[PDB]
Amino acid sequence: DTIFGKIIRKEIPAKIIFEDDRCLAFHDISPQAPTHFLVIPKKHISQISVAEDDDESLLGHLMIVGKKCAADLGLNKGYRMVVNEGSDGGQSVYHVHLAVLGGRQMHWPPG
Amino acid sequence: RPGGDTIFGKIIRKEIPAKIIFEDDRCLAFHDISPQAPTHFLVIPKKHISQISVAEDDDESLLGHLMIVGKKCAADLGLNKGYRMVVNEGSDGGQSVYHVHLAVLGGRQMHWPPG
Ligand SMILES: Nc1ncnc2c1ncn2[C@@H]1O[C@H](COP(=O)(O)OP(=O)(O)OP(=O)(O)OP(=O)(O)OC[C@H]2O[C@@H](n3cnc4c(N)ncnc43)[C@H](O)[C@@H]2O)[C@@H](O)[C@H]1O
Repeated sequence: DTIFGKIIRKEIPAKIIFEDDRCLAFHDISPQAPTHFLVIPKKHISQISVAEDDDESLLGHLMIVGKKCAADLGLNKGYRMVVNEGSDGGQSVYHVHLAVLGGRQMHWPPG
Repeated sequence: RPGGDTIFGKIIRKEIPAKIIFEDDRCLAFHDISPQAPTHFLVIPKKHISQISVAEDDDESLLGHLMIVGKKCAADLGLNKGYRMVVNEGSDGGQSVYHVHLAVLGGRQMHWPPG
C-alpha cells in the first residue's frame, strides 16, 4: 500500500478534481507548475513497467481523464503529461500515476 | 494519406528514414533525432491525431497502447533502472509536430521538475 492508496480510500485528504469507478484525479501536493495534478488508477499497478496487456484501455483512460481535467482547469495553451518509472525516472510513489503540468511554459529537456 | 502529412506521417509511410524499434498496425516506435538522454525514443499512433487535447473517447485503447509499447520497448532496450514517459501538448507543452507522440527517455538520472 502507498499514500495514493490512502487517498483513494479517502483516509487522508487530497484536492480531488475528478473521480469515476476506476481512477482518481487530484492536485499534486508538491506542485511544479501553476496547475499540477495526477491521474491514478484505482487498481494498484505499482509501476508502468509491470502493467499488463489487459490494462491497455485503463492506461488510456488515465490519459483521456487527464485531457478532460486539463481542459476543465483552463489549460488552453498546453501542458505536459508525465509518467515516471523507477529510480532513473524519478518515480516518487510506487502506484502508477500520470502527472499533468501546465499554466507556464514547460522546458526542454523534461528533466 | 495514412498517418497524415507531418514528418511523422512521412516516417510512418517510409518516405523519410527513421531508426525503428517496433512497428504494428496501430503504432510505431523510433529513436529521436535529437536525444535528450542516452536512450530517447518516440511512440506514435499510425492514426493521425494532432494533439492529445483533441483525442476522442474512442482513442482510449490506442493511447494506452502507446504506453504499453513504450514500456515494452524500454524493457527491450535495457532501461531496467527506469525511464520517463512524456506527452507534450501544444505551445506550453513544447509541441511543434502536431501528431501525437509519447517520448521515452532513460539511461541517466532524470530530474524534477520535468521541465
Ligand atoms: N525526422 C525525425 N526523426 C526522429 N525524431 C524526430 C524527427 N523530427 C523531430 N523529431 C523529434 O520529435 C520530437 C517531438 O518533436 P517536437 O518537440 O514537437 O518538434 P521538434 O522537431 O523538436 O521542433 P523544434 O523545436 O526543433 O522546431 P521549432 O518549433 O523551434 O521550429 C521549427 C520551425 O517552425 C518555426 N516556428 C516555430 N515556432 C514558431 C512561431 N511561434 N512562430 C513562427 N514560426 C515558428 C520556426 O522558425 C522553425 O522554422 C522531438 O524530440 C524531435 O527531436
